[PDB]
Amino acid sequence: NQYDNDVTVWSPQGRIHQIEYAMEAVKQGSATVGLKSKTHAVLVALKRAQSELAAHQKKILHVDNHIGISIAGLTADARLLCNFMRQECLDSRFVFDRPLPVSRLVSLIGSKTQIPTQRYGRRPYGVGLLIAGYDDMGPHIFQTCPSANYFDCRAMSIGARSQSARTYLERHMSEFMECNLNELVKHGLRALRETLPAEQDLTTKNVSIGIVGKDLEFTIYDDDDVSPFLEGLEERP
Amino acid sequence: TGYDLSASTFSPDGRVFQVEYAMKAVENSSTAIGIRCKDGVVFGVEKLVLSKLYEEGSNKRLFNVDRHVGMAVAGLLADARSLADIAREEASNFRSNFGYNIPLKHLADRVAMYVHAYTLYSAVRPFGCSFMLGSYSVNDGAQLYMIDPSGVSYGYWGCAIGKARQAAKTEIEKLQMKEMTCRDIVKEVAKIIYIVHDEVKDKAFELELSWVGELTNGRHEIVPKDIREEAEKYAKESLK
Amino acid sequence: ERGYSFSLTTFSPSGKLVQIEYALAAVAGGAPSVGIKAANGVVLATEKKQKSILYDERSVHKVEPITKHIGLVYSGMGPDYRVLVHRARKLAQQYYLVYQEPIPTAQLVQRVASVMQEYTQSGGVRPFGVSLLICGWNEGRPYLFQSDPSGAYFAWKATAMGKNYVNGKTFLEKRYNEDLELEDAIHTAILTLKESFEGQMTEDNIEVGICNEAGFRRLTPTEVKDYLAAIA
Amino acid sequence: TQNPMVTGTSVLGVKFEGGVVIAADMLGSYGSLARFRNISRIMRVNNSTMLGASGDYADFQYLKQVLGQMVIDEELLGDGHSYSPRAIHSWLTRAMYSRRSKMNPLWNTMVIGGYADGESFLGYVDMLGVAYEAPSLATGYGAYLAQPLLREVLEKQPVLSQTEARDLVERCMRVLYYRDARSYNRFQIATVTEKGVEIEGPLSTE
Amino acid sequence: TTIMAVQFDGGVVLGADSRTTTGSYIANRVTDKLTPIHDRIFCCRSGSAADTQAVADAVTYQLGFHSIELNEPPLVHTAASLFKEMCYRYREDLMAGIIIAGWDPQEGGQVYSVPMGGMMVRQSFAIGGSGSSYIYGYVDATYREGMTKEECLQFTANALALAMERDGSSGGVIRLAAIAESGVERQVLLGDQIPKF
Amino acid sequence: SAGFDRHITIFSPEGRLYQVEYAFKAINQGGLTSVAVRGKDCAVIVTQKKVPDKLLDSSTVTHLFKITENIGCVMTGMTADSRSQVQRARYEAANWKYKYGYEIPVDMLCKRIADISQVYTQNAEMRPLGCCMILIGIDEEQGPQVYKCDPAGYYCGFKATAAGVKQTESTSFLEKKVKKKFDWTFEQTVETAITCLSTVLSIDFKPSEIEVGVVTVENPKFRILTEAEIDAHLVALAE
Amino acid sequence: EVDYSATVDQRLPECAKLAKEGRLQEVIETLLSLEKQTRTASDMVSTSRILVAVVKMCYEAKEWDLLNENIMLLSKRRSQLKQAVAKMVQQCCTYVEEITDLPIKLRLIDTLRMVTEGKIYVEIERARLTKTLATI
Repeated sequence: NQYDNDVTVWSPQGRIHQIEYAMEAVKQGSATVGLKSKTHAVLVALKRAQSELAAHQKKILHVDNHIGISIAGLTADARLLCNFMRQECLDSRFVFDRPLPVSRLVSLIGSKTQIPTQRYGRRPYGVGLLIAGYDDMGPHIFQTCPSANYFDCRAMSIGARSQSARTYLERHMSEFMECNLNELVKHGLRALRETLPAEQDLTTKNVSIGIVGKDLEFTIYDDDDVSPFLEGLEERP
Repeated sequence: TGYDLSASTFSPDGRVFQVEYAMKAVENSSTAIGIRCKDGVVFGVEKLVLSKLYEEGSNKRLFNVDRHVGMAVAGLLADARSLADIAREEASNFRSNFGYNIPLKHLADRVAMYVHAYTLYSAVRPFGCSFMLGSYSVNDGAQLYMIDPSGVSYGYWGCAIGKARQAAKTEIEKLQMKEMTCRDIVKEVAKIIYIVHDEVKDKAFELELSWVGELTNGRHEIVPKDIREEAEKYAKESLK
Repeated sequence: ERGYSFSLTTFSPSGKLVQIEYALAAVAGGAPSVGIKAANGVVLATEKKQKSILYDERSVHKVEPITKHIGLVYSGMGPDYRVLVHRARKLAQQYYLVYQEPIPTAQLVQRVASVMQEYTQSGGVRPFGVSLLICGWNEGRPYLFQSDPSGAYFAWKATAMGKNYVNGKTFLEKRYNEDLELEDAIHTAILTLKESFEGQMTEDNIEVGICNEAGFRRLTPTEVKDYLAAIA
Repeated sequence: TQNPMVTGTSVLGVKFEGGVVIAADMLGSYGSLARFRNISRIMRVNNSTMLGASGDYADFQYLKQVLGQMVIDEELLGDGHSYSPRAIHSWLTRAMYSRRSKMNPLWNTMVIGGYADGESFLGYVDMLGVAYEAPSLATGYGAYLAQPLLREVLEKQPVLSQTEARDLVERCMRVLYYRDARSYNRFQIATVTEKGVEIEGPLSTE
Repeated sequence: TTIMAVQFDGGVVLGADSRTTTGSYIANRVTDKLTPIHDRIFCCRSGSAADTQAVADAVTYQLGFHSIELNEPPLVHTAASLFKEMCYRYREDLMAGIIIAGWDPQEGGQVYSVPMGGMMVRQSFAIGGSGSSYIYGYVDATYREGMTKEECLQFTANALALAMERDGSSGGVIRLAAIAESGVERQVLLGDQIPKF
Repeated sequence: SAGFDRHITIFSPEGRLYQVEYAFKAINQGGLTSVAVRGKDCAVIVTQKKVPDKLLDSSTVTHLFKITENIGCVMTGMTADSRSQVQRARYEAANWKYKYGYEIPVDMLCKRIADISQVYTQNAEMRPLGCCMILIGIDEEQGPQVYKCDPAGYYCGFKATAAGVKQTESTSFLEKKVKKKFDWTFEQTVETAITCLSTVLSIDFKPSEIEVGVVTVENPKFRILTEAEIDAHLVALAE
Repeated sequence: EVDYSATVDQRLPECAKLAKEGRLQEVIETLLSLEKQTRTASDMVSTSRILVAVVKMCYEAKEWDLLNENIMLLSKRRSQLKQAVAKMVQQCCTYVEEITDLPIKLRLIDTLRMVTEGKIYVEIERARLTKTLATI
């Protein structure tokens, strides 16, 4: 209706419609799966190429040695949030010489995103972040939706056609905890492959894998590096 | 219509509509009940797990404003978290500038003034979350204050914020909070929360409790898991 | 041209600052006030009626002093008058400090008009809904100026503002002679208030101030009673 | 802080297998006078870290409020993470170095030691910001008098016991009393181990 | 100056000199160093008079505002906190030591010493000012526990009296105040009432 | 005509500010009534104390706020804005004391309050505080004083007054009462205030439904009468 | 609500015997305190019983001035229950015709009219009393 223009206007039913639209902004992007085992937090994302002869868009970004993200939403807000998280991680390293906890960084992201959803002047951060990191309490896989609310999830999946990945992760949640790096990556790849249509297949040119573990720093695998993980995946029925 | 697009425009009959809309928004969320023992304050919020992929503790609605102050926000979680941050900031500033724990009454008044300051400007919108503050101190007893989006905040013996506020109050008025201790009151809180639950409209929920009083040396901490189950056992004993 | 009767920073097709005219109407819709300038001094009178006998007539004074030789009576919105009077006092004292001489009526009136105009140039600030009427005795010549929300100031010899100002102006030009004295000016001002005054004119309902060479002073209920009895 | 008014004596600490122990006097000497003699110069920050410092007690007292709120915020989140002894040390180094850069540094030579995940930490950030890790540290004069002694015990045997640590400081502060003009015969001892951080005192000498 | 406070059971007694010298000249011989900061709290002014006075009013407005807002009588520690923050922030420019004593229904009667430099500590007795370096020995040998109101006054009267004679910046008359649950009594010792030797 | 009532700084065609009147009307949203009666040597105000819930804490609901030991206020209307204005009034009184020494007279105190409200109404930045601020307090050389000063920015001297839903009826009752000159004594003032409230509300006025505050020349300190004193005054009123 | 009726049944004849003794007064104080408690306790039945009993004792003893004072005092009592006052006025108007002396009857009628003035529940009793006064 007429309560659909600003984030500072309350609908009669009790909803800030602009926040709902910012949340919808996530589904316009590629599907991303983030999951964590006991010692590893691997997140697999699908990369979309604007043209056949254009490099596939970066989807898994680097924040710090122990904090990785997947961006499913606006490129502008995704990059801004990535830069802010990079600055927060660098500040924590400089002042504390200790890896900034993933939970605290996620809370800071939520606090920073809340302000745009409460004061006129800028639109809500229309990017859904899947934060994966390793800290003293083990792997963490958070999702920071544009509504300024983040959920600590075992294996979340945002973006277009992400419902299939979420259903597969719900089905196979049990095995995730007691799984190695290879099995965790394979389950994440299966979750992503479920999202794709029948024709498309998980090729080495459109899959990005990020892993943070007990003694392994964040690694972003693109192109051939994904090949060792991709090979051996069961052919889709 | 017409007078309800901004929070700074008084309605013709004299009511700031955006504040009422925020009150409705908080009314659209799950229940959270705070019951004051004879020797403490107990918080209980039904935390609905929107999906099975959550980590059994994600987006918890029980926030520690300070060492002795517990907050039981219910409504828009982002606004609740922002309010928790502001409350922590106010508590820290009060302790730094005065040296002693900010009284629950004064912290509640300052946070309520902050909340009300966001329903007076056109460039900002009222907070969509109602919160209750609880604390215990031998010097000043146990206090339980609830501040809604309107900014009003007076003390309560026991309050419920959320969908089934009226249902919670119906079975909370049937509890003697004047004399009971914070040991059986936790079981009572669990039972009352379990009574106020659709269970056919809401798929599932993860009860989370909290308390602050003499039994906790005056500090507010998550109810121990050993005794939290006992409250869950009592709630299950209650058929509803 | 209903489309341009909203903003004060936009020009109507005919070239009328609509909000200023509306503020002037709001001023003319207020309490009556009449002032007459005599060769010896000036007189300022306003009707001070409270809605009930439960109001302390002495708590709020419509006629207030700005300095030892400047006065103020209004017709319109009193809360705006309070800020106007505060600004007038600040301006007079600033002039005194900078020049160590009591601010002449003309300069204080001009600065008050500038203050008024300061609010009629930006959106989001409502024009002062009160038209002030300033007394004065500087350089041995009585003064009377009226400052309006539009910022314009004149040198009224004698005029009545607020409700029933047409009747007051018509009464003036009839009972006003340019060679009167302070007592006759007071009598004429009281009569002018009377012709636009509803109900009995009690000592607590009409507030007057003489502003002659001796300075501006608010007549106490006793002197007002004596004057009204003399006229009555 | 450009002219200290109330200062502090030396602060001593020697790390042993299973924890670390620190001790300090309780004599707030404005100039040469014993202005106060019941002040505590060693207070705990968390369950697994404790600190004590010399210099302006007022400046240090300001640090007490900062750390308390800075430390208290740690557990309010209730995430499990707590500032490690290095974590507090790193904050301290930037805390004073940032303050010194503006010509208003804290004239408070701190020492922070604690026990975290099976390893002991004993750092010292001077009134200006210098900081290092040593098995045994003494502030102010203790570096002149007690610090040389601690190398001898550590050089021949880098492993010490709680009783060996207890008297070692006593033989350290005792010599402090004899050859110092600002010491006092009432000091606390801070012991940090797996069981936690405990503060007791005072103690005298013959 | 010579401002001293000592807390007894159920209350506290505080006193100060009445000498304020501008260099080598005594500008005021009837000064009051017992500043009432609230109904049942006082602060003793030592050091720069302007700094002592101004900080006195500043603390009053903050505490008075706080007391009204909480509709509960202020805690003495509340007075201690405000002085420490005000002095420490302005220490490089503010030269003044405030000894604040009062009684509260929270913990009783307390005395907090804030010497030049923003040092906050609570002690049973505390002596400040230039004269404090003269009665230090004599006050130490006279301090005890369990003093009653009459006993406390005799301690305070002599303690300040000893320093006044031995010090040249403190002199004039004796000011004292008794603060407890019942109320505050302000007594001034002049002439013969001050003990001599 | 009706299109000018969406901004507070826009003048109506006939010379009116509609938002200020709207806030005045909003004053009544609380559904309460408050009355102040200025006696010969006392000032007494009584306001309704509605607690429509057994779980509320009756001690934390009182609407009588003490701005200062010598000055008093009773907020009627919106609760949050009333409390904000009470805090601002406390700040104003404290600043007046700190800057000029002598306690700020009640008239000045909420004249400053009303000037704040007016500056709010002129510059369109904040919704006007929809809460009437009734002030009492003994002033040296001027006896008891009760001043009501409201959102739009109007403060006047009152022998008796009231703000709330039932304001016209209460003021008419006071006018009927204030006119028969008689000994305005503490007991008489409290009795007249309670009687006016009872007749306007048409209620038996149980002791837990009213809250009273009195300032007197003999004791120039705001005192909130307890339940026992209110009950004794009510029993005296009945007989 | 506490239903002190059982207590009133036993306490009524005991005080009635003392009243018929002639001393009265103390009986007046006792019944007044009992009425205060009953009215504060919402004891309509017992409040009416006590009011009627006390008015009857006053009338029977011939304490005419005392009867008037007590009638006014019980009629103007705080939050006096309407039904009890109605029954008391009914008893008074049933006794009015019994009393024959012109001055005492006139005074009692005056007090009864004053108590019932401006009351809807005793409106018809007021009409009857007005008719009696007009006839006298």
